Amino acid sequence: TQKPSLYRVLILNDDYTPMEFVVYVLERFFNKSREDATRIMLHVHQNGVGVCGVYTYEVAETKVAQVIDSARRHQHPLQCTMEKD
Ligand SMILES: [Mg+2]
Repeated sequence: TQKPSLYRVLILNDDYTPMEFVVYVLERFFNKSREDATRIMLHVHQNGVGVCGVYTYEVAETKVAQVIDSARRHQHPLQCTMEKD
């Protein structure tokens, strides 16, 4: 049997990226509702890290890349990474 092997995408808190931009990232790249995006945004602000979604490895890599691309082009240092789920 092929067991599941999925990967969670994380964002890390920083003191520079605006809250509104994080909500945007979550809505756009992780299909979060405004409320759910706000929820995750606040969790990351308070606790340092949060889960954006869980995907197959290649899809997780794609989302991490899209977030970093978007963040840097918007002049924000937002860190996005992935880990085995
Ligand atoms: Mg697990």
